[PDB]
Amino acid sequence: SDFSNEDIYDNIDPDTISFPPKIATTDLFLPLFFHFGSTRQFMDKLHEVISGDYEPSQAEKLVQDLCDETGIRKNFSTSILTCLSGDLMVFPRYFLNMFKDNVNPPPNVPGIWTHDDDESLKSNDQEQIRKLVKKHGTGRMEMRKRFFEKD
Amino acid sequence: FTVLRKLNLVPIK
Amino acid sequence: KERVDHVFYQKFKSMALQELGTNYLSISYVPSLSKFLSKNLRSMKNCIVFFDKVEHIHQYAGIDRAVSETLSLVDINVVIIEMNDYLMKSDLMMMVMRKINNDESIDHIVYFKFEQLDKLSTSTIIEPSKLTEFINVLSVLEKSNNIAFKVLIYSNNVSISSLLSTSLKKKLNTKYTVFEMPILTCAQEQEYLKKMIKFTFDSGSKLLQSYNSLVTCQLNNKESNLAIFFEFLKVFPHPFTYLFNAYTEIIVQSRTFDELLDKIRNRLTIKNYPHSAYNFKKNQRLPLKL
Repeated sequence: SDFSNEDIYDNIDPDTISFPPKIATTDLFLPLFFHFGSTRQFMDKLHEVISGDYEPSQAEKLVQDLCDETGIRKNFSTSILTCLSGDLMVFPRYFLNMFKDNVNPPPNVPGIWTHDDDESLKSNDQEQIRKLVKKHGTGRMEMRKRFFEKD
Repeated sequence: FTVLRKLNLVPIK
Repeated sequence: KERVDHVFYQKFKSMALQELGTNYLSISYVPSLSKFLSKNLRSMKNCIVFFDKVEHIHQYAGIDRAVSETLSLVDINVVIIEMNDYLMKSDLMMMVMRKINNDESIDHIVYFKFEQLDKLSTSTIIEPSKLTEFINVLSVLEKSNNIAFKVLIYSNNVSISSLLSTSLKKKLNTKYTVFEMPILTCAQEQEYLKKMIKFTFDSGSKLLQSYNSLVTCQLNNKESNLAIFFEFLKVFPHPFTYLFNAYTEIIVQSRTFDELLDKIRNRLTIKNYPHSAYNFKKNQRLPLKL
């Protein structure tokens, strides 16, 4: 439907997040990042960049643009992109949950593939696989399968 | 450079 | 007391970061700039400004913010055209005219920004056809009193600065201005680096005057960590940005006011905060005010 129980992961108000968040450490963000006025100001810039007319190959450009425009260290953006399986849509969801919950990476968030999530996918255990498909869905599941038979 | 070449983006509508 | 709480520091940190950016971007040694930009940009008069001797990141970043802040109070349609990727190697006329909407505003300001800060690429990369087209577009806007052009050339390069300089002078009636950035002595540069880390916000704070004093006498003691850092800045290529970056990290890393002062006293070093850790991108710009 138009509705999704994933909305609660996107719905986070950036005005309730004190800036800079405690989780936003110098080893993940450049000095420019700490000069955004609010969490909303950063979010609005992140949305602006992410919405660029990129082509699937141009991950190297996006990582550079995220570094220059939003002050996210290149290696952290690459780390994020790998865990999102390239889904630029779930990029604003990553930071809102990372900042609200003060955990990096956010553990139980649909679309944010943890290390333990990948270890569960590696095993052919139907119990672990049910828990994964209940977290991310069959769509993200087949996308993650397609992703690692390559990576 | 290695990961980024193989990594495919899912752009916005 | 008040220098052992986290919520007090949370406020201070945000305020410090705010003032640090402001100071960095204020080009305090050229006070004329704001009146200059207001007089030249908030007029229906056409103008060509050559920002010559823009050798530092803070100069470009600072000028650019001042231009954005000036143009942000205009009300009549302001069209911004980024002339960099066009000039390098009547499609332009129509591209400008598409953004000219006589219904939303009668008068218009067309701001053309050309940025050639790299002195290494001295040989003219720009193609004469794209230059003579750009100069023709100007000759039209110059002849139509309804639309005013504002051409801001940011240059460090003079093989390109001289080429536009002569071409514009010849074909157009609009006389160009050269806003030359002053070259500071190591002495003066040092004075303005010290000024950048002096915070004036919340004047009635016992803690803030405690901070400013620490900075002053630390810099008056040549054996201190801060004075030694400033000594390195005398030879490092981007002193304002390096200091800005390191100081940002120190501020943001500290959890308490006491921890901030401890870092300023004992942790701020070339070894602890190396310049390798930062990107000194010459066309870099800081986030907006609000």
